[PDB]
Amino acid sequence: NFMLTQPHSVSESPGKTLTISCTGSSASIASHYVQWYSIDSSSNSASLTISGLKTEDEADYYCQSYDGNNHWVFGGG
Amino acid sequence: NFMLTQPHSVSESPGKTLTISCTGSSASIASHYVQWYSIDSSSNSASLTISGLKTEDEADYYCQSYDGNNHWVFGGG
Amino acid sequence: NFMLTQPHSVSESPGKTLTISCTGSSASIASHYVQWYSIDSSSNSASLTISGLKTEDEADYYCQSYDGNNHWVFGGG
Amino acid sequence: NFMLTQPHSVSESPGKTLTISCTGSSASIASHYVQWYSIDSSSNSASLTISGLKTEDEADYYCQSYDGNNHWVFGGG
Amino acid sequence: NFMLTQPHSVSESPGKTLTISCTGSSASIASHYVQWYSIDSSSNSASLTISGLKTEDEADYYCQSYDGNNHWVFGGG
Repeated sequence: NFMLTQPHSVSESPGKTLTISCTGSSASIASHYVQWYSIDSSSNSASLTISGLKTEDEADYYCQSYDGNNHWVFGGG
Repeated sequence: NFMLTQPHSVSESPGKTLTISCTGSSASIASHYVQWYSIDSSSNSASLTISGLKTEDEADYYCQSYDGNNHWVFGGG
Repeated sequence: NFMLTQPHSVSESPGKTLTISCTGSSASIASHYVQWYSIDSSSNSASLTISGLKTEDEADYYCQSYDGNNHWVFGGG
Repeated sequence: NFMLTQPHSVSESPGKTLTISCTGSSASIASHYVQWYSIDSSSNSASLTISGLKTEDEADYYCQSYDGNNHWVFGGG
Repeated sequence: NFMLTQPHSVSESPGKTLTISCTGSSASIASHYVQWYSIDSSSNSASLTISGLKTEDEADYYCQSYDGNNHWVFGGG
């Protein structure tokens, strides 16, 4: 779901840069998650058959960020 | 869902730059999530058959950001 | 859903720049989420058949941002 | 749904610049979400058949932004 | 789900740079998670058959980040 590219970056940052939390779900079939460094690049999926699928899902994500100065702070349930 | 590209960036930022939280869901079939660094680039999916699908989903996402100075603060349920 | 490109950026910002939260949902079939750095670029999907689909979804997203100075603040349910 | 491009930007901003929250939903079939850095660019979808689809969805999005100075503030349900 | 590339980076950052927590789920079948350093690159999946699938999942993710100076702070359940 999340796609991020920075092919030419000059960056100056006094701070905690990449704070990454609570990503998600991937239910995949013959998927191609592809990354690399007459020309032919080829990622190929053929002719499949799927008959019957049933899924039931309950997803609960919790990310809490409490900063500065905190006192008797309650988070969550 | 989320697509972000910065191919030529000169950036100065005194702060916590990329704070990334609570991304989502990917239910995919023969999907191509593609990234790379006579020419032919090729990502190919063929001729499939799917008969019957049933899905039931409950998704609850929670991201809370409490900053500065906080006192007896309650979050969530 | 969210598409953001900055191919040539000169940016100065004293602040927390990219605060990204609560993205969404992707239910896809043979999808092409494509990013790269006689010419032919080619992303191809062929001739498929889908018979019967049934989906029931309940999505609840919660993002709360409480800043400055806060006291006995209640958020959520 | 959300498309944002800034190909040549000179920007000065003392503030938290991109605060992005509560994006949405993508239910797609053979979709092409395309981004890159005799010429031929080609993204192609062929001749498919879909017989019967039924979907029932309930989406509830909640984004709350409480700033400055707050006291006994209640948000949500 | 999470894809991040930085092919040419010059970065200066006095801070804890990559703080990565609470990633997710991958339920995959014949999937290709591909990374490398007349030309032909080829990742290939053939013509399979799947009859009947049933899955029921409950996922609860918890990431909490409490910083600065904290006193009697309660997190979680």
